[PDB]
Amino acid sequence: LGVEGEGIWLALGTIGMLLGMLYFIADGLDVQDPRQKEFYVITILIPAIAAASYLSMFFGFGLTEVSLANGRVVDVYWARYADWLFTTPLLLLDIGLLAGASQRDIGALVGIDAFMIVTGLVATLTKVVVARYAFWTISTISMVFLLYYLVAVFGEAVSDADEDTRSTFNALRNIILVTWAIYPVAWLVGTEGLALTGLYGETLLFMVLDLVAKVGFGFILLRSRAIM
Amino acid sequence: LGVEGEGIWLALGTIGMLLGMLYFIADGLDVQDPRQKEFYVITILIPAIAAASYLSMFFGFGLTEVSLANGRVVDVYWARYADWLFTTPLLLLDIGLLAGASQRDIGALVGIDAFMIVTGLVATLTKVVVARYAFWTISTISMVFLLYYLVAVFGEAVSDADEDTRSTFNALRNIILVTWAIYPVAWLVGTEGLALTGLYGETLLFMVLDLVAKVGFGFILLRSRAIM
Amino acid sequence: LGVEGEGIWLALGTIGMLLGMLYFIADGLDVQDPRQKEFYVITILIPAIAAASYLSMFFGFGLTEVSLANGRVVDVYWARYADWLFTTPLLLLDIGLLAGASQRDIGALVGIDAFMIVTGLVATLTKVVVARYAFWTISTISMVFLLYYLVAVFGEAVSDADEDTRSTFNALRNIILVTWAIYPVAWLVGTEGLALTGLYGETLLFMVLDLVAKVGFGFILLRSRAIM
Ligand SMILES: CCCCCCCC/C=C\CCCCCCCC(=O)OC[C@@H](O)CO
Ligand SMILES: CCCCCCCC/C=C\CCCCCCCC(=O)OC[C@@H](O)CO
Ligand SMILES: CCCCCCCC/C=C\CCCCCCCC(=O)OC[C@@H](O)CO
Ligand SMILES: CCCCCCCC/C=C\CCCCCCCC(=O)OC[C@H](O)CO
Ligand SMILES: CCCCCCCC/C=C\CCCCCCCC(=O)OC[C@H](O)CO
Ligand SMILES: CCCCCCCC/C=C\CCCCCCCC(=O)OC[C@H](O)CO
Ligand SMILES: CCCCCCCC/C=C\CCCCCCCC(=O)OC[C@H](O)CO
Ligand SMILES: CCCCCCCC/C=C\CCCCCCCC(=O)OC[C@H](O)CO
Ligand SMILES: CCCCCCCC/C=C\CCCCCCCC(=O)OC[C@H](O)CO
Ligand SMILES: *C/C=C(C)/C=C/C=C(C)/C=C/C1=C(C)CCCC1(C)C
Ligand SMILES: *C/C=C(C)/C=C/C=C(C)/C=C/C1=C(C)CCCC1(C)C
Ligand SMILES: *C/C=C(C)/C=C/C=C(C)/C=C/C1=C(C)CCCC1(C)C
Repeated sequence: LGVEGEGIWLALGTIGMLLGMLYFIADGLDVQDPRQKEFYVITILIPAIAAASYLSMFFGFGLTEVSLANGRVVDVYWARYADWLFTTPLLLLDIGLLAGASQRDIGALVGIDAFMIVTGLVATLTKVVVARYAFWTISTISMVFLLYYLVAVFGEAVSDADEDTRSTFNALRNIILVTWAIYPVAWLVGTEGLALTGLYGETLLFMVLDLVAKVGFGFILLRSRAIM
Repeated sequence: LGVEGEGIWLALGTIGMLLGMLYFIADGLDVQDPRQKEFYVITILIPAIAAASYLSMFFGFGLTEVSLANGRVVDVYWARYADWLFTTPLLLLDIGLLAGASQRDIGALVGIDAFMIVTGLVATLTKVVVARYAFWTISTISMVFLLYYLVAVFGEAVSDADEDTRSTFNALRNIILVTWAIYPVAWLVGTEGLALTGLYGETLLFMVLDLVAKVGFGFILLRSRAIM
Repeated sequence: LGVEGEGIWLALGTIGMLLGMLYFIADGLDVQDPRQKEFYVITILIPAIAAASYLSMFFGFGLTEVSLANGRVVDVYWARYADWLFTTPLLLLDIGLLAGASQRDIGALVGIDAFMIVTGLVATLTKVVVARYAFWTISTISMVFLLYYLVAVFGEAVSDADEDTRSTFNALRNIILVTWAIYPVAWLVGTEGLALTGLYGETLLFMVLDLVAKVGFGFILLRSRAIM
């Protein structure tokens, strides 16, 4: 249900995340390697958070209307940003730990990533049209260089790891590059920006992206000898 | 004194936390070993935070009305969640340091704890009746993990410590086990859930639990020779 | 431009922060020593955050009305507190890293700093007049501790460092001591407190303080031989 029938995607996202979280738990039962276990904890928590936020959005909790100075009324599922505020740093930690990056470097990218999500939230909530696009631009600039440092910095951290770890890192990095880069596009073309698609199309697109960025990513990470 | 007299518990809550804080400050005046001091810092901050939360609640800040879809109007003190979001990980850090658990395992427990509290916040704030109980169930499920992992994982980390540390950990763990487990019962029987009792009684329940879970917990910890 | 023309300071503050972060970036293009690089990252993020917050206030997001219990209405720029909740701990990390303070010492100061900002936010948002001043007092007391522990505990940690590190620390410490201590005065005299001045003058004062506490501080830190 929802405002425009977009609830079907909120329900399926809820289910997709829960099934991924559950697979990950059953797959991690017979691991007691402390470092391997850490990868399971992180990678289970991520779709747990998302499942919870997707369910709250299904029930209408993360949903607010914003009347823009435009007169337009935007149906904002703000609970997304609550989800992303924690899971995108957890995702960055996950791949940082695989790459063997330093704590300096991981914290640097999480700080960058947080700035990306919070300026995206301001873009999403502010009523001043120019500010919405001003902050979407601010946020997209931070994403571009987050992705650059992810490639340049974590890439060089892993450059001295074994070949299985570098290859798992390359796959995970690639999932992030293609999948995360589309989020600002969905915001732009969905109802919070140019409104090229409705709340239904926009919610479907974030569902596909979230499921790939979390369950797809987690599956590839947890199935890789690199973490053993 | 509040909406339905509960101000008395908020006031006495304030005073007990503040007195607990002041005691802990007084008792750690000439502590200089870094590790012992760490315990004092954590264990002083915990009632500092709760005291501030109770005071804000006493004054009516952090009180909200929530109109449920069934027409019931619930007087929700949401400031508790602000408190718990920070004191419950600090409590977990406090006993994890005692147990000598890895920062992996404390972060793991802190992650489940945060999930517990925020899903509790959603259950308390959402208007949809079924969603309230849905998120109460996800949060209680997370609390069962947390406690299992508290007992299982911190217990094994404290198994190689001296005997005063093991016994101090056992005491503290039992305080968490008993008192923490009653919070979901409190929510369920109080005005946010089945309304078996009213906000006055529900507030009394939480005050008692907070004071045990923080001042009494902190008393047992700081008084122990295991912290030297 | 804003409520009372104070928007001029929000724009100049925006541009001032932006230009400080651009200077810092330009300054650190060829830094590759990790410790040196960490100082740059933190000290770039700080004005980046202040710039985004100032911009959002300029566009009126994070502006809100708070109507007190006595009928007075306060134009509350609450986005300040979102800015301060993150940049004041980063500033503490910066100088605590400079001072070679332990992670225990830094976390302690950051915990006190976080309490200072949140009780400041309560003071600013609460409607009960007595409460605003009670939480301003609470917040200011925490600041006195913070500044004291900064002087004592970071000063003690830097006491073993070389001549340029101590000297750089002293200058940074003194910037913190004089500039930070003026914020509660600004709150007290501005529209949040006694309203001796209005939002215009209040916003000018916070602008000057932020720029000195962030760009000025950043300049002194990043130009110092100590971080080499
Ligand atoms: C009105 C909204 C304005 C924007 C608010 C944005 C707030 C979020 C921004 C940043 C929060 C994340 C801070 C992240 C802080 C990272 C600091 C760091 O790099 O430390 C390295 C050391 O730990 C190594 O030992
Ligand atoms: C009735 C008022 C209730 C709220 C105020 C009471 C709670 C806060 C009291 C004072 C504000 C400062 C809190 C500061 C809490 C941080 C812990 C600390 O400073 O420890 C430093 C040393 O003592 C360690 O040995
Ligand atoms: C005009 C108001 C908005 C001002 C900010 C807009 C653009 C902010 C840009 C980035 C914000 C993210 C936090 C900045 C985080 C920088 C981390 C870093 O490693 O920096 C390296 C660079 O100096 C390149 O070598
Ligand atoms: C913005 C709020 C985010 C909330 C969501 C949590 C995000 C936590 C992720 C990284 C924290 C940085 C510390 C991560 C610790 C990883 C351990 C590690 O990286 O170990 C190698 C290092 O050399 C050992 O010091
Ligand atoms: C709403 C109120 C929020 C309040 C903020 C909540 C989050 C606190 C964050 C970090 C503190 C971590 C605990 C400190 C760990 C190190 C303590 C320490 O060891 O301090 C030793 C020093 O010598 C003497 O202070
Ligand atoms: C993200 C949801 C909000 C969470 C808000 C938390 C506020 C700070 C309180 C506890 C964090 C403790 C630090 C994280 C875990 C590290 C534990 C640690 O410091 O371990 C030290 C030990 O010496 C290693 O051997
Ligand atoms: C939309 C409203 C509903 C949203 C509900 C969810 C909100 C966030 C829940 C929990 C935060 C998780 C914070 C995780 C902090 C880091 C934990 C961690 O890093 O754990 C692994 C460790 O590194 C090695 O074992
Ligand atoms: C009012 C009741 C509300 C519901 C709350 C119910 C209690 C919480 C549930 C599970 C935690 C207890 C887990 C017990 C099993 C852990 C012990 C164990 O199996 O292993 C111990 C380990 O070996 C030692 O180091
Ligand atoms: C309600 C708010 C709750 C509190 C929110 C605070 C947010 C702080 C954000 C960034 C600063 C993170 C500072 C982390 C400091 C860790 C200590 C450390 O890194 O120590 C290094 C060690 O000494 C080797 O040099
Ligand atoms: C699990 C969730 C993930 C991986 C979400 C990532 C989200 C983003 C990369 C969002 C980016 C955005 C911007 C860069 C522009 C402003 C709009 C956002 C927040 C959608
Ligand atoms: C100092 C405060 C403490 C120790 C509070 C801990 C609180 C909880 C364990 C609360 C848990 C809850 C549930 C498990 C179900 C959802 C309702 C809550 C948030 C009360
Ligand atoms: C870069 C931002 C800085 C340096 C902000 C500093 C802010 C403070 C030191 C805040 C002080 C306050 C109190 C101590 C009293 C209550 C009002 C506050 C929050 C302004």
